[PDB]
Amino acid sequence: VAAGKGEKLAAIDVQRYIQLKPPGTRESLLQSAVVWEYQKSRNDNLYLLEKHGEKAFDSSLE
Amino acid sequence: MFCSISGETPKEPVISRVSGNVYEKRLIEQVIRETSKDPVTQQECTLEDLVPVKVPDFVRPRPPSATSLPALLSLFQEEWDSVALEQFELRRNLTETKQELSTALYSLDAALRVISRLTKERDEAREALAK
Amino acid sequence: MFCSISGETPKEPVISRVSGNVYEKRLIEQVIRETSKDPVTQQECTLEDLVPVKVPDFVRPRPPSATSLPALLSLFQEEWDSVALEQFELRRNLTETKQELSTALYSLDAALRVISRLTKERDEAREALAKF
Amino acid sequence: MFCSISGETPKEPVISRVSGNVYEKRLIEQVIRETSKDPVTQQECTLEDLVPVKVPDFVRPRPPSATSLPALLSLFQEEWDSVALEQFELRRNLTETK
Amino acid sequence: MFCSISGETPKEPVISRVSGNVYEKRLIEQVIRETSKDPVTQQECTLEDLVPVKVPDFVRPRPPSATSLPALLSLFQEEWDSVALEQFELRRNLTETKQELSTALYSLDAALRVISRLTKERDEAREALAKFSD
Repeated sequence: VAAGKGEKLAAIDVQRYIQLKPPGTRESLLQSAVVWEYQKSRNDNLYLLEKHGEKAFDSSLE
Repeated sequence: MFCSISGETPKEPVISRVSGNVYEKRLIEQVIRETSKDPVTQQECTLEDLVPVKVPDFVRPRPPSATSLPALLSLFQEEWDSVALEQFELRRNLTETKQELSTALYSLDAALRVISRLTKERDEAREALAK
Repeated sequence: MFCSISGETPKEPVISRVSGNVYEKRLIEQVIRETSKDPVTQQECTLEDLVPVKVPDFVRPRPPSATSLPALLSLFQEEWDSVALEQFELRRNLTETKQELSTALYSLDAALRVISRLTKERDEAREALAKF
Repeated sequence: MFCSISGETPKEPVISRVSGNVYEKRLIEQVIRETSKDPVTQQECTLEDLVPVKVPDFVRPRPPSATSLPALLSLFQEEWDSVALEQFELRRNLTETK
Repeated sequence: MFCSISGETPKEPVISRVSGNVYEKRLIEQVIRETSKDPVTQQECTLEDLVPVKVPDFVRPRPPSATSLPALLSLFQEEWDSVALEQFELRRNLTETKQELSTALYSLDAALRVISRLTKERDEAREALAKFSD
């Protein structure tokens, strides 16, 4: 990977999970299902973050 | 070694004095942190109810060939797809079991109605036979 | 950050080798001078067993957040065990629902056979009524 | 993967609470029947001390497939650990050469 | 707050006896696996040399957007690239510092030769002055 990215050559990975492909083949179903699961996990994580607030941030600054 | 929790081979099997069953120490400790009660017997459980045990470890598959190795995302996508399919099938099981429950309710209701029919018709037939 | 001997924070924290504890220099040297024992674990201790802080060092630190690869990999496995725990609970619910589904299944099949037999009896009774 | 009494692969993993060692259910039962004491520390042992019958139920065991997440997770961690070790060694060499 | 090896924040820091420095378990374990010694002191070390001490642990506050999702894979690639680029910078720094050290050492040796030669010329010049005085 070093001989590769010695000329920057930023490695690429799929970020096309926000395009929200319209009704099509099974790929549309897969994207919708994975986006739903990502959304549920995001809900859980952010509500968990706001359960305690920024006390952890205050401790980090201290 | 057949772990009753997922089916995967447990690398740290444990035993229980009240009812020995295969779990992992970290998961049962975390559950007791959530709810300090025995899930099966509905009785209070403490942190000292488990005895230490030794384990012999296992092997790993260690994928070779080191080519930009982005397959992690595809495996992740497969994992969420599997859990989404299982959630859909949870929904299907709930719907089907409720439909069966309702169908059973009306089946037994119809049995009552048709047995009222039977008793009345048999009484009529036997009385007219007596006549 | 708390010293068990006095209850106050140590200005210059020191870690005892014999037993892991955070003391302050003055009191720990007092208890070392008075006797060669640990005030907490009542075990032999000396001046060398006390470990001052060697924090400075020479290497470059990181932010204490989820932006480093050990930390980021910890969050990776946290996401993985979160979806794993979700799968655990939902598979318990699946097997419980399968058990009650099977119970309802044989109950409904028996009920359907009962309905058929009963309706046969009632057709017989209707014929008996119509015989007159 | 072997017993401490006979040496065969134990199909039924059993362990005494009083003493931590690998044994076999039949041999430990024979020892208890012959002498009602632990052979190691001379402690009492009862039937409920032993591991009961294994309970595989509602498991649907997927075979332990090779291609899986833990291998990649561990590989990434070992990689980062080695590369960070390299950073340490060469930062020490850098400060020395400076 | 920072493990002395990589700078990482040790959630389970340890301190040694021959040289007490904050270290992380996994990295010293892999060093022992590679060489059963401590390169810091060039001395034999065992697994027991570390003592598990008590720390309040470093709280890890999450960024505005870190909630699983492809944010996590983008961060995977970004930190890959970042630590690798750090490695490149540090390797090229090795090469530049060693070549500069060699050049400096050659200049220093030449300086030693010329200071010796010039000192000898001083001795003959001083003696020439003193012997003119007669």
